[PDB]
Amino acid sequence: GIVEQCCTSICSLYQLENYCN
Amino acid sequence: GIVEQCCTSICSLYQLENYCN
Amino acid sequence: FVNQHLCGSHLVEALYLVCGERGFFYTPKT
Amino acid sequence: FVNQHLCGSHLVEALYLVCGERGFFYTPKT
Repeated sequence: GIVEQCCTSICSLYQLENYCN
Repeated sequence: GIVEQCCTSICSLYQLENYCN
Repeated sequence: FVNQHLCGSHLVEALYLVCGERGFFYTPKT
Repeated sequence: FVNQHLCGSHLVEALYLVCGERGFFYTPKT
């Protein structure tokens, strides 16, 4: 989930936008 | 929605918790 | 901190602190 | 600001800024 992709690994805009409504 | 209840009116814990997963 | 007008990042912050490990959803348009 | 390790309130903040008026969901357990 988001923690694995953006906190314990380096985040990206591509991944962040997967969590926008 | 949350903006009406907590931003343009005074928020409450009861209402905030309606938006927890 | 929750019994006031909370907007934008201030509202997000309150949701983050209250909801904890549950997480939350921020839907300003709905 | 998005191309780094973002945790907790720092991650919430990034979601808030990127997603804008769409809002977002923060699901740290899923």
